[PDB]
Amino acid sequence: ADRYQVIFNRFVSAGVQRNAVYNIPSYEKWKEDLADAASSDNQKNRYLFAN
Amino acid sequence: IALAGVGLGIGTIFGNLLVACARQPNLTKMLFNYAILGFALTEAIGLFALMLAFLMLFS
Amino acid sequence: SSWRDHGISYLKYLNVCTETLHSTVKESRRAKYERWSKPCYTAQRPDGAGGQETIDKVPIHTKDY
Amino acid sequence: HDLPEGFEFMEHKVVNKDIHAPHENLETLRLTLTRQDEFLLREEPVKCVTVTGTNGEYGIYPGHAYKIVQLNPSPLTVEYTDGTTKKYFVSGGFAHINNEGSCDVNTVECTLLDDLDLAIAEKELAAQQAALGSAKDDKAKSVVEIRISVIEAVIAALKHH
Repeated sequence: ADRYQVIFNRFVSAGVQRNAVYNIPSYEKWKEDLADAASSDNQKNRYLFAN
Repeated sequence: IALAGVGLGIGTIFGNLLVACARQPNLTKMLFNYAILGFALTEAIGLFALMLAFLMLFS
Repeated sequence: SSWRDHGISYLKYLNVCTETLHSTVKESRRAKYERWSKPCYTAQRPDGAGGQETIDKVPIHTKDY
Repeated sequence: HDLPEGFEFMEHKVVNKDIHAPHENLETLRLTLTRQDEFLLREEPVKCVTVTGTNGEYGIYPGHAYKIVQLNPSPLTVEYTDGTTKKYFVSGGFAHINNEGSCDVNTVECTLLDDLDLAIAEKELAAQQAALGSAKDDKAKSVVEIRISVIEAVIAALKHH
């Protein structure tokens, strides 16, 4: 599967319930992005985490 | 024979340099400068041994 | 350790550990923690007649892992 | 029709320190001990935290280098700057250590070592060992051995103190 998505309801307050999304890329695409965040300046915030 | 411990020492520096550049790709500039610094310091010892060899070879 | 060779996934490994850890908790406190490690889930597809056909693709109980 | 991502509603993000920056001398580690999407401790300044990963035991103090540790069923210790020790027991999970001075220990289950009973733990070990003898197949034996490892760790953890 290219991705697994979860579509749920976020309870902001007693009267506010929005719709929220968790997209989870499968291993192959995730490790490829994790490899680019490590080597490249792109995705700075993820550079340390990826390495 | 002193150069054996010099050339090997240089290889040790560069061997670690590659690993450091792999696990910190966005810090390659500082590591390279330090690697050169270590090479020059070891080369100083190599020249000291070389000078002794020349003194005992040409005199 | 040896469970990886048998195909057991990491997630199933954690569920077994959590159940065992909840087992060791005092009887007074077991009620609180044990509510977090009691399987209550199933996978069902609506049958042709309008019934529930249970999918057996993933185990539910740690015994059957 | 674009939908928000579920992380937009979370206002406590992770701060990473740029590698090309000056160092700071930190005397406090901000710990976040979490169980099943519930924090037992939140950004708590502590002196040190001791965690058992697969390789071995790590003693994390402020300024520890960036590292990810795969925990194993074991005790976890937190020592405050005051001089107070708090001991939990975890069944698994991960520990993320950041060079900025933070440690987010996310566990599937984290229970204070006081809650656990040694008498219950001991007799469970005897029963599971008997179960291992009657284990039908290789898979069943592996599962039973997982339980024994946790139980023995619990028994050994409590016998230590």
